[PDB]
Amino acid sequence: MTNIRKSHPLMKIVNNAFIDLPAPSNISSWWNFGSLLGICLILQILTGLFLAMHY
Amino acid sequence: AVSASSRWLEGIRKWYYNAAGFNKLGLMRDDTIHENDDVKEAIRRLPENLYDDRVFRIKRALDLSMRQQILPKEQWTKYEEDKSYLEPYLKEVIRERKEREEWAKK
Amino acid sequence: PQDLEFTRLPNGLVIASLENYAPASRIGLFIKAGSRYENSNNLGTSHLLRLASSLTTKGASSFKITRGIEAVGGKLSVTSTRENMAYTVECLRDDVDILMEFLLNVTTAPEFRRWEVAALQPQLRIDKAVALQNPQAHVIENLHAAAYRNALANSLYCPDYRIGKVTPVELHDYVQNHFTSARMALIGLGVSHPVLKQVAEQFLNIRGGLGLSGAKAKYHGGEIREQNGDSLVHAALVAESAAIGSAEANAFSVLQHVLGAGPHVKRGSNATSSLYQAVAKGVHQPFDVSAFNASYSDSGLFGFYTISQAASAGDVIKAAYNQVKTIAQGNLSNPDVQAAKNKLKAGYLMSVESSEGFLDEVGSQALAAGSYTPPSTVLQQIDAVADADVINAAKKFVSGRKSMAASGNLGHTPFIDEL
Amino acid sequence: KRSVLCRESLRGQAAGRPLVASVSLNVPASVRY
Amino acid sequence: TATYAQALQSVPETQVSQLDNGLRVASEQSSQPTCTVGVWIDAGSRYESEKNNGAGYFVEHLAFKGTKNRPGNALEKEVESMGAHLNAYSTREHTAYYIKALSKDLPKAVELLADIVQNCSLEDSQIEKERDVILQELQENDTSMRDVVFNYLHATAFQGTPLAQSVEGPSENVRKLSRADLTEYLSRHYKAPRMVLAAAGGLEHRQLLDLAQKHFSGLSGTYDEDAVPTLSPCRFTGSQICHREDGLPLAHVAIAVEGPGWAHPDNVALQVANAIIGHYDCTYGGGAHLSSPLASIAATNKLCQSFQTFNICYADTGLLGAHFVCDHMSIDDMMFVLQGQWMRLCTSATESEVLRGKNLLRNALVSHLDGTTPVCEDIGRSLLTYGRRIPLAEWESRIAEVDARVVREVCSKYFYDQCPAVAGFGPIEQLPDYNRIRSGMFWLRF
Amino acid sequence: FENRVAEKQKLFQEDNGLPVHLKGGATDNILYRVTMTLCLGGTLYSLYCLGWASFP
Amino acid sequence: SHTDIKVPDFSDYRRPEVLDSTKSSKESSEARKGFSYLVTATTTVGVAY
Amino acid sequence: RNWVPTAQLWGAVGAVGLVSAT
Amino acid sequence: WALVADLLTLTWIGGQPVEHPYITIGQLASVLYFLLILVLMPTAGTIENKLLKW
Ligand code: HEM
Repeated sequence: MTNIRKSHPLMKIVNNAFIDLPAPSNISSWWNFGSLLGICLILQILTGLFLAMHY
Repeated sequence: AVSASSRWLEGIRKWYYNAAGFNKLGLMRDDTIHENDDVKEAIRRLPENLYDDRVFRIKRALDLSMRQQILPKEQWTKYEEDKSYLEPYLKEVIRERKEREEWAKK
Repeated sequence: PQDLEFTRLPNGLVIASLENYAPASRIGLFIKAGSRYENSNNLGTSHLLRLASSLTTKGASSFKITRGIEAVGGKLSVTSTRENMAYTVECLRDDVDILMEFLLNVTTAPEFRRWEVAALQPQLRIDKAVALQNPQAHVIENLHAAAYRNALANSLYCPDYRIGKVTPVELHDYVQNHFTSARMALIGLGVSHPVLKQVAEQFLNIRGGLGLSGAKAKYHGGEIREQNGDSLVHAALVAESAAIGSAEANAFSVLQHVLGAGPHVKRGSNATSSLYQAVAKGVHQPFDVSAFNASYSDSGLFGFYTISQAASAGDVIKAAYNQVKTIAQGNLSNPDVQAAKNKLKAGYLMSVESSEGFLDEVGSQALAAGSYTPPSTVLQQIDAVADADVINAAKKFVSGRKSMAASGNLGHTPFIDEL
Repeated sequence: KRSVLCRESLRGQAAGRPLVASVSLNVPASVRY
Repeated sequence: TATYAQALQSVPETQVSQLDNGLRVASEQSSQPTCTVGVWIDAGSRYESEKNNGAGYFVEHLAFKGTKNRPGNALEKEVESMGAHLNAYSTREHTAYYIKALSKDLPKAVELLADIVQNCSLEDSQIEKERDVILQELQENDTSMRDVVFNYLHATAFQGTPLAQSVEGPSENVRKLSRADLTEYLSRHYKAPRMVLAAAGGLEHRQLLDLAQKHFSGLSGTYDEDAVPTLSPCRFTGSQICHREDGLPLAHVAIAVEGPGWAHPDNVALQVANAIIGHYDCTYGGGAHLSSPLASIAATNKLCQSFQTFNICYADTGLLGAHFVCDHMSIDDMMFVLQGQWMRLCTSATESEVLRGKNLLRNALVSHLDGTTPVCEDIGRSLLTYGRRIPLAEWESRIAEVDARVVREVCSKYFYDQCPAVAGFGPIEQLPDYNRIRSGMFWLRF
Repeated sequence: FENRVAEKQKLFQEDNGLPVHLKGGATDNILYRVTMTLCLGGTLYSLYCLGWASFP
Repeated sequence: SHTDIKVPDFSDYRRPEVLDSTKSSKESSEARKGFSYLVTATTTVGVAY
Repeated sequence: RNWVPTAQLWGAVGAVGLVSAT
Repeated sequence: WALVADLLTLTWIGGQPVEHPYITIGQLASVLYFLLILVLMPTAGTIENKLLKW
């Protein structure tokens, strides 16, 4: 490969678990809670750090 | 001594079979199996016909699941047609491994 | 103490036995399937069959088979030739029974499973590759397919193109037709004949006539030449020998030895070998050569084998011929025939001085003749050869359709018209 | 591969009953004459 | 009917006998056609000094090319026309020449052999003809990884000792070697008691004994002044010798832990141990189902091409280990399984497993003895090795005392916490660092 | 489990001219000497106590 | 050719106990492992403190 | 097998560890 | 589903005065939860397997 951004950096390859990964077709709405799970972890954190900026 | 009792299980069996929805999906009982190490080897032992079949069936099935659509009433798996085609293969695989285990006692 | 004991049954399978003194007993069922029993469509099947001895069978799973013999320290050898297929089975006195039941499953109850046979396949390549490391095997093989047309011209190793194509009904068919009663001969080196028979009777009764493969013999002169990059070149020059267990044959054998150069001394050179002397004189420093002699049921192959370097190929090759022509011109003095003879006699005896040797010798005889000829008798026959007789045979190579096979840089290897 | 340079060469095939006999055994394995 | 044990006890005992000079006579009778008479001299490579490192091996090329009685090709012609074969083998501890021959041929057999040992017509021409040959053999032995590597092993586990030298000897010692030097060599080491005249088959011991040409004897001391051990211990060293040649297609690795002399109770128990690990090749028919793990793993995972465990037995030294040939990328995995098999063996042996190996042993040790040649070498070598006993029926007994705890405790002496002798002829790029192979011999984890 | 009475039978039947209470090694010996030491010392100590208690 | 190989003189780097070209290392090296393992057991014992 | 005797010295180590360390 | 609804039932108790009414309820819900998880489901599994002839 040449200038395939993704696998060029080794780091950026590690991020291709989001984009290129095998994901089953059929899949209830239930699985979105994984992702949202992370969403919440990131929101609490940003929020926490600002509150702990005045607590 | 099973004449009345065991000739009526088929009645719950039959009930149960169509209760579990996989009937409707176009799938069969053997294709609903938990793919573990024994199933796996059985699987591998399948002829091209049997085996490609199980791939289309599951293809058609996961397609339906993805679209939340049931197959037409006319095209459903009927209990009377229980292809237990994995069973034969699956038994041995186990049979082999039980032996292996046993031979390893002492 | 007790000598062997043959017994032909109603089926026609032979069985022998020698309760020996020593600790180790060895059975060996010799079935009459050689490579010669396959057709254009069936080539390579014995090969795979030979390699598939430890697969699941009706009464014993590949795992039990292997682990079982290991349990007791047993060996299971499955040897074949162009004509026969010896299925050897060694183990300790006490364990014959556990072992025998193994030999019987392997041979009468094979279950070639699509999946099992399939994983073997690749083994054929690995096996072919390791035996094709000795020039002798590819040349010696090339020889047989040049010299024959149809049956014995089939090689022992599966043809490259066939390998993965060996199908389970093929294996099943081959066993069924060839692994039968009339073609079988049990042989024990430390078992009771009385108990042997019983077993034989109980497990070896299957029907199958000969030649459902396409039996028949035929010789055709021809040359197979394989170019290489190797310094050294090997070539074989051979004419229809006399057949198996016949006088002519026997004569050949004696002649073979008058020229025959299988060193009897480490680091030692033959003084006796005419071929070697004659070749040697007209030849360079480094080289080696020897008399080849093959004998089968319906044909033979006699002649020599050479190993020369690029430029010396011809010189050696002709040299060797010329010398064998000498014997055919009549030039051969009594003193050398008797040496020969004694050489032969000594060899055959050492051949049979071991269990393994004896067991082969015996089974071998049971598929040819139908009984065991004792050594002595054997010895007598070889002696009956006339000094002339030898010459006469020899006369036949020089005046018998040529058939050669060589390998290496062939700039300097005579063709048929060259010699 | 074993180098075959010297006088040592002494390989040519010819036995009594057996000729070019190829063994395949569960443990060992080989090619004889 | 007859049962293993029985057979065992019924076997023809070996008769050991002595001439006035110490010529040892042994023989096992069977009243059979062929006979293999042999003279098993025990002055090997390990007596050689740096110069005559290849002395003995040189004599062996001259052994069969003339006696003052039997000049140029008179030896061969004689053997041949009888139909007898004549072989000479040389070891780092044992030289031996034997004849295979019709039993009626003893008369001129034993004469020949005797002749051979003593009178060897060796002219300058034969010396300069052999040199060239030797130098050419050497070149050809460099073409064999297995031979190249096993030499290495010895050299590194014997670094700094007479024993570490090739039996083939130094290149240039062949060139240099003085004609006078083969004499002193022979003269000093072919003197029995060293020698043994052994034989098996159809002969009567009585006649062997008598037949022995009583011509020259041991010109040595009657007292302890001789007792200065010519068999002086050879210092044990755990080092590695790594000779990397990425040019080569495969990789040979010989890994060893020093072991017992020829005679020792621990020395049969070891064997039973290696029975278990076993030996394996691309062409084994059992592969994945073979009962020895290294084999199964190997078979299964295409781990290696071929592997064999060995027990090299010397009077004061012993090389123990296995040897595996494996692709460039699999050197470490096979190291891991192997060493792993060792440790598991000295801590977790199970009676089942040791009982299977046991039985393997018996067979290996009975089947070897099939044939005349075999028996003869066991009888000859057995006498300089183990002294004048023939432990054949004992074996089964000794082999019988084997227990899973016996096997475990004996294996732990030699392998556990011991420092390995490792050599390879690369692709050794992936060959484990000496410290890694070291820590492989103790169990924290892995 | 094990079963190696066969090894011990051999060890104890070995003709080393040793008495059974020592036939088994070095530990047998230390155990012996410890026991013997404690006994003799104890006996000495006891005699001291009696000599001591004999007096008012 | 691969026989004119010698392993180099290690005499400077080895040690007292196993320097004896002509004698056994088995009845020498029992201790040698002790002393090295001793060092380990001590370190690991002080560090533990 | 050797596991009892080894599990018993591993047993002991933990114990003496706790006891002491704690 | 029942476990889930048993779990809902338990959550309810949480905001309840610790008195008879709630006590007695919670206690049977806490046994139900562990039955559902430890004993009921596992058996049901088997049954279903046996009705399918598995
Ligand atoms: C998922 C992980 C976290 C969860 C579940 C969580 C949850 C909570 C909850 C329930 C409270 C009580 C707020 C209230 O009811 O008044 C709180 C307060 C607080 N958290 Fe978080 N939090 C998380 C991560 C963080 C992080 C990462 C930070 C800092 C970077 C943080 C900083 C604070 C601060 C400073 C307060 C105190 C002031 C307040 O009551 O807002 N938290 N957190």
